[PDB]
Amino acid sequence: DIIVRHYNYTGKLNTSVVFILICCFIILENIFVLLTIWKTKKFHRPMYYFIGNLALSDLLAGVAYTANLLLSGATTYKLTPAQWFLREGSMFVALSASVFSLLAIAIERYITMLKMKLHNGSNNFRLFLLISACWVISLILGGLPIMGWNCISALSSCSTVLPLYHKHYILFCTTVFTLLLLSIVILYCRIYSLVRTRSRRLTFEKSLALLKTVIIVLSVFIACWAPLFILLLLDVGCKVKTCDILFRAEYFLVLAVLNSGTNPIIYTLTNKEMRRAFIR
Amino acid sequence: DVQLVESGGGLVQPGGSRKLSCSASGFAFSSFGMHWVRQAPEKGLEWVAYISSGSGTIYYADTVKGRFTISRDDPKNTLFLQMTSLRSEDTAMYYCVRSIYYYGSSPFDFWGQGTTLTVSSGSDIVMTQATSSVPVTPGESVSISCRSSKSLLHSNGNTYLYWFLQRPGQSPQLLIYRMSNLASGVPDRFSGSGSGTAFTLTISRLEAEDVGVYYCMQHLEYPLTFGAGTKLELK
Amino acid sequence: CTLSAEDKAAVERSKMIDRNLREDGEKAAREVKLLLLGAGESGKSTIVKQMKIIGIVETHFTFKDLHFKMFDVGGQRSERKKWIHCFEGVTAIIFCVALSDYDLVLAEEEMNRMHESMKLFDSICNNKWFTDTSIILFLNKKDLFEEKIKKSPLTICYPEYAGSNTYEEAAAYIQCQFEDLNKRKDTKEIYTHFTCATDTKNVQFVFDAVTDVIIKNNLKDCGLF
Amino acid sequence: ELDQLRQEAEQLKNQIRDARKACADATLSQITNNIDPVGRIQMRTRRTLRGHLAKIYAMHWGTDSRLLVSASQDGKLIIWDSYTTNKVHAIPLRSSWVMTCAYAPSGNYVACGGLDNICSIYNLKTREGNVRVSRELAGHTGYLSCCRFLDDNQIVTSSGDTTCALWDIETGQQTTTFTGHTGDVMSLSLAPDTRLFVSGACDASAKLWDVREGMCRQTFTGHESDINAICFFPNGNAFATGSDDATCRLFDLRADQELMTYSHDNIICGITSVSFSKSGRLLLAGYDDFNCNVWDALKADRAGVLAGHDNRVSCLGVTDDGMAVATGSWDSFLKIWN
Amino acid sequence: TASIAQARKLVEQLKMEANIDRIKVSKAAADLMAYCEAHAKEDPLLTPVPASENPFR
Ligand SMILES: CCCCCCCCc1ccc(CC[C@](N)(CO)COP(=O)(O)O)cc1
Repeated sequence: DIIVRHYNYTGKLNTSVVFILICCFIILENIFVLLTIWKTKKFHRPMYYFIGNLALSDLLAGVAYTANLLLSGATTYKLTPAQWFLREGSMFVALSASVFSLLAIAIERYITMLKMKLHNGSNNFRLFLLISACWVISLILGGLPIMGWNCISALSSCSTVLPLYHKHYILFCTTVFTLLLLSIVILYCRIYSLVRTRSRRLTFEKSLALLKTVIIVLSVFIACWAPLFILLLLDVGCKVKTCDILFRAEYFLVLAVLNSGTNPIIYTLTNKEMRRAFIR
Repeated sequence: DVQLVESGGGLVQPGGSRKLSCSASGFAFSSFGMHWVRQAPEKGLEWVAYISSGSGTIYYADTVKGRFTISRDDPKNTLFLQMTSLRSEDTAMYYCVRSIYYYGSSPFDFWGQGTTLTVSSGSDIVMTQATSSVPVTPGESVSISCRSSKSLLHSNGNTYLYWFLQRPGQSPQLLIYRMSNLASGVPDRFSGSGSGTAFTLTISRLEAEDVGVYYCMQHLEYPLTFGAGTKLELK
Repeated sequence: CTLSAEDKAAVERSKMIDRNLREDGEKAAREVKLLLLGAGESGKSTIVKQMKIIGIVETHFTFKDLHFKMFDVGGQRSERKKWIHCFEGVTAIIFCVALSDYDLVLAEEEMNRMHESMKLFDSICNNKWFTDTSIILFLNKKDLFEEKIKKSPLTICYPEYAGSNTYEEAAAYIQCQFEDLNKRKDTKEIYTHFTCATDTKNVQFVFDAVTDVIIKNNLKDCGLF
Repeated sequence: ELDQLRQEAEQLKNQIRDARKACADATLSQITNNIDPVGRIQMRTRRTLRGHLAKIYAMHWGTDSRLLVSASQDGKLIIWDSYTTNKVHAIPLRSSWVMTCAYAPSGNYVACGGLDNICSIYNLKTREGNVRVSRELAGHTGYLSCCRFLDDNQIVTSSGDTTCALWDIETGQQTTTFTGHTGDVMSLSLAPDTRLFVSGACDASAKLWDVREGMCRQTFTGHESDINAICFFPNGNAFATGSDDATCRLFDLRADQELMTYSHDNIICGITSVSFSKSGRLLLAGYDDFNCNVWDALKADRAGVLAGHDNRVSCLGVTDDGMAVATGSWDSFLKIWN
Repeated sequence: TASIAQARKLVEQLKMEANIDRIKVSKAAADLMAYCEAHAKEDPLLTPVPASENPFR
C-alpha cells in the first residue's frame, strides 16, 4: 500500500551477482585487516585501533550492501514500511560509520602531528570518545527517518531515489556529508602544510611521500564518493517523474561500496609496517 | 628525631569555634595518614578524626561528625582540626598521631605531646578491659587481658589489635601492633597473644618504667574504639 | 568490599604510588635520549662542552623547549654486547669521530684509529638493536684536518683515493665512506655535521636532527610513513 | 720460562681432565632412567604486576615469599606485595641504568646496581617513613651485573671488570676481592649455607669461590658461550648454568664436572635467567624467544612452557617456599605463575 | 715479568684445583636423585597444590 503508492508517484513500478562478489571480496579484505591487527602485538595502540574501526565499518558496509543488494528487487514490495526503513537505515548507518571512521582517523593523525611529543602512548580517553561519537552519531543519523522524519504525510515533499524518505532529511544528510568531507580535507591539508613547513624550517623525501599519500587518499575518496553526492543533491532539485538519471542510482552506490572496499587497501599498502606484518 | 607539636588549645565558651594545629618534623608528613585522638581528663582515649595521605579519605567519629573538620597542609607539614559548636564534652587532651599503612607497617607509631582544650560551663565494636587496675611488684610477671565484642581476625589472617602504654604525664606509646608484632624500640619483655575476641598482653620481669595505663584498640571496623584502660601501680 | 581498613589504606597508598609513577613517566617521556659514542680522543669532550655552553656520564641541557640527555658510556671498560641493549630506544646516537685521526696509527698499535672508528661505527650502526635509531655523525677537528691534509695525503688512510688533496673533496669522500657502512638504508638515516673547536652551531644541528627524527617517528605512528 | 709455565699449565689441565674422566662411570641419564617422568606441567598466571614503564632487568623475592622487588630502566625499584599486587614501595634510583637488584633476607634493606658501577643499598625500615640510600659501594671498574646479600652487613657482588667483591656495608669498604675470571661476570648464586658461591662469566666458565677464604675452589668449563645465569641446587651440592648457546648445564661440586645438558633443537636463543624448584626436580629457564621453559632436572626432558610475555624474559625467580614462580620481561610486566 | 707472574699464579691455581677428592658421577647422581625424591612431597610446583592452600587463587 505505502510502498506501491510511493514508488508509483516516483516513477518506479514493477548485474547483482558481480556486485555481491565484490562485496564478498570487500568482506574478505576487512577480515584480513582485522585479523592482521589482532595477531600483531605492536598494533595494540590507538592509531591501529582507529584503522581497525575503519576496517570493521567497511566490513559492516559490505554486509549491509550485500543485504540490501539481496533484499531490493521485486522483493522490496514485500517489505513492510518498518522493514523498508530498517533496510535503508542499515546502509545509511554503515556508510555514515565508515566515513566517520575516516574522520576519526584524520582527527587522530592531526592531533598526533600537531603535538609532536616523543612517545605518543595510549590516550584511551580520546580514542573511546572518538569511537563512541562516530558510532552513536552514525546510528542516530541512520535512525532519523524512522522516528517520523520521512515522506509519509509529506507526499508533496518526497524524494525520488528513496520514495519513503523526506527531501529535507536528504538535504540534512547532504549538509552533514559536506561538513564532514570538508573537515577531512582541511585536516589532511593542514597535516601536510605543517609537516612541510617544519621540514623546510630546519637546514641540513618525507614531504613528497606525505603529499603522495594525501593526494592518493583524498583523490580516491572524493572521486569515488562524488556521484552519489551529486545525486543526493540533485534529487531534491528534480521534480517527481522527471529526472531519468535518478532511476539508475544502483551503480552510483556501487561506487561508494567500492570506496569502502578500497579503504583498507589504501590504509595497508601505504603503511610499510602494515604490509610487513601482513606478508609475514 | 620525629616529633609532633600540638597547639591551639585553651578556654573556650560553649558553642564557639577553635583551631588546632599539629606541626610535624623529622619524617615524611605527606606519606603518613594522620589521626586526631581525644582523652578526657579522667577518662581514656577516644578516636576523633582521620585524614589519609593525600587527603583521599577522611573519617570522623559519630560524636564529632559534622561539627569537626580535619585537614592537612603537606607543604607546610601541618595538620589542622577546626571545631565548631563546641560542647562541654569536648574538653580533653588532643593528640595528633602519625600512621602509615602498607604491608608490614606499624600504624599509630608516634603520638604527639597533646594540647588541652577546656570548653567552659551503636553498631561499633566495643573493646572491653574488665580490670581497672592491678598492683604489681618490680621483677614480677603481669598479664593484661582484653576482650572484643566482634572478632578482630580478618579473612587475610591479620588480627587488628593494638596495645598502647601511657606513662603518667606522657603521651601513649605503642607496644604491640596486630596483636603479635613488637613495636620498634620496645623491650622484648612485652608479649602479645590471643585469638578471636579474647586477647592478653604479658609483661615478663616488669620494671619501674612499665607503670602506666595500658589501652586496647581495634582496627578492623573503621570507627576505632579504645579499651577502658588498665592502670598499673607499684606496691 | 571484603578489604579491611588497613587493606583499603594500603590500596590507596598503592594508587598514590601509581599516579606518582604515571607523572614521572609523563615527565620522562617528554625528554630526548641521545647515546654518545666514539673512539678514543675522537672529540666527545669538546662536544659535551659545547652542549653544556648552549661509569656512565649523564649530561642534561635545554634547547628550544626540548630537554636533552646525553649518555656518554665513555670509561666503561667492558665488552659492549652485554649492556648495549640497555640503550635500545634512545632518540638518537651521536657518533663522534676526529678527521685528523685519518693518519694516526697508535690505536692502543700498527693500524689507523680511523679504521677502528669505522669498524666501531659499522658495529653500532648495523647492530641488531639500533635498526631504526638514527645516527648523528660528528666529524670533529675540521680546522686541524685543514692543515694536516696539506702535508700528509689522504692516501695514508685510503689506498684507493684518487682525488685532489683538497679539504672539501676528501671530507666528502670520508663522509661517503661512513655513510656506505650503513646497511639499513631504508629504516634509518645518518645526519652528518662538520664541526670544529670554535663553533656554536652544533647544538642547533642536534636540535634539527632530533626534530627530523621526531617528525619521522610521528609519521610512522600515524601510519603515513 | 714462560713456555715452561704454559706447558705446566696444559699438563695440569690434562691431569684435571683425566681425573674427571676417571670419576665418571655412569651418567645422570643412566642413573635417572627408570624414575617416573614429571609429566606435562601446567602453570597459570595468577597475578600480573603493572606499573613499570621501561624494560625490567632484575627481580628478587625475599625470604617471606610474599614481598618482591623489581628494577626497571625507568629509574624505578618497586617493592610489590605479590598477594594483592599492591605497590609497597617505589624507590626512584639516582641512575636509571639498573641491571641487578637484591632483597635482604631480613627484609630491612634492598640493593641495586648497574652501569654506574655503584651498588646502592636502601634502608626500607626508617623512622622517617621513607626509603633512603643507606650506603653506596664503589670500587668496581665495570658494570654491576649481580648482587646478593649474605646478611644485613655483608654483600657479594659481581661486575663486568672480571671481578667479584665481598663488601662490609657499615664500613663501605671492599672486604674481599674474587679474581680469576677472564670475562665479564654476569651472575652469581649463593649457597644455602652462605659459605660458598658460584659465579658465571663471559669466558664460558663457572667458578666456585669460598667466601671465608676468598679463593676459587673449582672451575667448570662446559659451555660454548657467555654464561648469563647461575643457580645452586637446593641442597647446595650442584648448580645450573644458562648461557647464550641455547643450552643449560647442570654441574655438581663434589664430582667436579658436568652432569647434565638441557637443550632442544627448536631453541636457538640464549638463556637469560635460571632457577631451581624447591625440591630441585624442575629447572625453570627464561629465554630470548619471549618464553620460559621448565625442564626435568633429573631426566633432561622438557616438562612445560611459560609463554605469557610479549618480550624477552629478563629475570626469573622462585619463592623460598616454592609456591609460585615470578618472571619479569622486557615488556615492563612481572607475572606470578602457579 | 707480569706475564710470568700471571702464568705462575695460574700454575698454583691449577695445582690447588688438582688436589681435591672427586666422587664417582653415579654416587652424586644418586645423591641428587635421592634429594629430589625425598623433597618431592614438599614441592608445590611438582604437584599442583589445591586451591584452598595457595595464596594466589
Ligand atoms: C554520511 C554518509 C551517508 C551517505 C548515505 C548515502 C545512501 C544513498 C543510497 C542508499 C541506498 C540505495 C539503494 C537503492 C535500492 N533500494 C537498492 O537498495 C533500489 O531499490 P529498488 O528499485 O530495488 O526497489 C541507494 C542510495
